[PDB]
Amino acid sequence: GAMGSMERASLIQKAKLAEQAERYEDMAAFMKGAVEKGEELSCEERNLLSVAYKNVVGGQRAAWRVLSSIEQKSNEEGSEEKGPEVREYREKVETELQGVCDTVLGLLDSHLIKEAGDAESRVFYLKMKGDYYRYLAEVATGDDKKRIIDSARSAYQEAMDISKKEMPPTNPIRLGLALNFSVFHYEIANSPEEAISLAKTTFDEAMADLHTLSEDSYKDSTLIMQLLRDNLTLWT
Amino acid sequence: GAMGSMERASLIQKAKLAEQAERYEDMAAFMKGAVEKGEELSCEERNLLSVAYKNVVGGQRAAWRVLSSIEQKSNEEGSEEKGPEVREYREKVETELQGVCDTVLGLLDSHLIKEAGDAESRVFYLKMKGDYYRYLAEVATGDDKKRIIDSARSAYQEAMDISKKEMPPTNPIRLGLALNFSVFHYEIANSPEEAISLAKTTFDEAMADLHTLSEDSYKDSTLIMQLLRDNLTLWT
Amino acid sequence: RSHSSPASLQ
Amino acid sequence: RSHSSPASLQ
Ligand SMILES: N=C(N)c1cc(-c2ccccc2)c(CC2CCNCC2)s1
Ligand SMILES: N=C(N)c1cc(-c2ccccc2)c(CC2CCNCC2)s1
Ligand SMILES: [Ca+2]
Ligand SMILES: [Ca+2]
Ligand code: NA
Ligand code: NA
Repeated sequence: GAMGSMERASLIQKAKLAEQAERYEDMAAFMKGAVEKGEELSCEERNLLSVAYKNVVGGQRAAWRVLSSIEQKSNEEGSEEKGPEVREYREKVETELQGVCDTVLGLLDSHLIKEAGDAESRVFYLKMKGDYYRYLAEVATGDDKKRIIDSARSAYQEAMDISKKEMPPTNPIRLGLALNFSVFHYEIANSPEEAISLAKTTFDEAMADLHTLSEDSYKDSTLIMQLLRDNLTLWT
Repeated sequence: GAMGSMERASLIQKAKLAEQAERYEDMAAFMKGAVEKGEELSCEERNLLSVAYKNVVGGQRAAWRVLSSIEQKSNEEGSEEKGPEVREYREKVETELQGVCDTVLGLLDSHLIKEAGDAESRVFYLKMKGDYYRYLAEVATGDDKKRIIDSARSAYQEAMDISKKEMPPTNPIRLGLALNFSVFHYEIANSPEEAISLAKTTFDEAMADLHTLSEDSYKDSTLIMQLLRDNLTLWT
Repeated sequence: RSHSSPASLQ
Repeated sequence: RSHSSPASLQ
């Protein structure tokens, strides 16, 4: 790897600098190098990894959606038959997105997840696994679309089981996991009722646990609860 | 070049798609490939080239400024002496910026400028040459900083001479050239009085020529005139 | 259109 | 801090 000659601490420092500079491809390369040093990641380091790749894949997803919309318009009735270009370029972006997802899933499988024994780390990584299979599912067509979807579901389900046993209902990792699993149900798995049920149960069980929290933990939890509320409002 | 196997028209089509998708590195690669086909560029194609590289270098400039600020803080009196990382990473971004500028200047020199005989094209490319030497000057330190600055000045000056002979005072290329030359004077060449004079003379001579314009041309010209006004307000 | 979780958590 | 020209012109 191109980062193999750089110190772990230096990679982490440079990832923080790249975040400040909004240089998220750099940030992801630095954190990939940090992961490949072979040591477990701290909480802060896990967050840096997540921020970097979420911003990278977020740009690709936004571009893929613009291009997919143009492509489907060009297949409507009454549309001038352009050439292969729109499809080609949507495929180019799609292939780069899949590469980023495969890279993240490779880091989790080699060997972040198997070395994660604390609930906060293991749930964080398993949620990540679900998320990046969900991004693959967004662009998947049917051949292995079913198996991609079941791979996302499996990872989210394992994370949910641990989080319910090991974390309180207000824990922000638990909340973000349930939020994203609910989006999976609604947008990927064609299960809007499961999405709505999960979002409402999650919200209500967190609400009943807020009284145990400090002002700072209260702010973190209610932030993600509001996203659950926002989706319920969109979905109902 | 990786774009040598793709049709010119397809490269132009894909540059337009990438612009819609906000994929400006792709856009620049597509337009670089289009330029390397060896034909002159239309007005629209010149604009696509400019949009792509301006957005690419704009991201790099913004990142370089964030990093340069951090670096200079770390050299203040009373700052904990970190390691080489901030400098290293600012240098990384700086070297990539310089590469992008060198690439653009290479396209203009091989062979866009020498084949441009119409005023609208030749002024557009010479302004571009000035701009990308100005971006190089923003990060230049002193060794060839003087020669970079004089390279920017020379290109802008040649463009100004043509534009004054060949274009009306409201012409948007002429206006954007004078705007950018005035920024050069103010930010690069330590000549704020020349900057202010040029901005005010440009503005006033355009104002007196607006009466000749259609409503659509009026909107284009007054848009850039407002930038001249905005700078005068900042500078005085 | 659905909101998903921010990248950074607890 | 100074404004420069937009990328696209006439
Ligand atoms: N660089 C980033 N994006 C982030 C870094 C960290 C982090 C910093 C120190 C220790 C652990 C985690 C984040 C999570 C915190 C943010 C504040 N509220 C509570 C959780 S986010
Ligand atoms: N894709 C882009 N960014 C742009 C394309 C063109 C262009 C489109 C057709 C012919 C020539 C130029 C621009 C300049 C026009 C925009 C409207 N007002 C007058 C000038 S900008
Ligand atoms: Ca462990
Ligand atoms: Ca010619
Ligand atoms: Na594909
Ligand atoms: Na340098």
